[PDB]
Amino acid sequence: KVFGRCELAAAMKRHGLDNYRGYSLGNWVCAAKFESNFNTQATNRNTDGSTDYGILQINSRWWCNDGRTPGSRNLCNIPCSALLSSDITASVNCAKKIVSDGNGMNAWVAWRNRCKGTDVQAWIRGCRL
Ligand SMILES: [Cl-]
Ligand SMILES: [Cl-]
Ligand SMILES: [Cl-]
Ligand SMILES: [Cl-]
Ligand SMILES: [Cl-]
Ligand SMILES: [Cl-]
Ligand SMILES: [Cl-]
Ligand SMILES: [Cl-]
Ligand code: NA
Repeated sequence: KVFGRCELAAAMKRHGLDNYRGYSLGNWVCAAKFESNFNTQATNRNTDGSTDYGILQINSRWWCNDGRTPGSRNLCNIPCSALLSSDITASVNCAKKIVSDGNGMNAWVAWRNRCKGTDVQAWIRGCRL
């Protein structure tokens, strides 16, 4: 499913991301826009053989099992295909573990390069929340 900007903001708020570990809702919507263009079915293969999955591009090296990333972990305890669903529950639950791991939202390269330090409130302007 490809979300609209306010539709995804509302779904993230409902699942408890707004100010989760000090990151306001606009940070999460900005990261989803640049990682996947709001498409739950996005995949991308990395040079090391791992793959990134879903609206927040979560990586199979550490976080989920895809049966093809030898010697990797599965810290979220889920098959990576669960991250491609139109229901964002599995993606959101796994992102809360990643953001808690010590490096905050710097775990997402597009957030560090395109959202960090910008006016992120803009991503939720006009939405009914
Ligand atoms: Cl947009
Ligand atoms: Cl915000
Ligand atoms: Cl594997
Ligand atoms: Cl393959
Ligand atoms: Cl594991
Ligand atoms: Cl599996
Ligand atoms: Cl949802
Ligand atoms: Cl932090
Ligand atoms: Na894995």
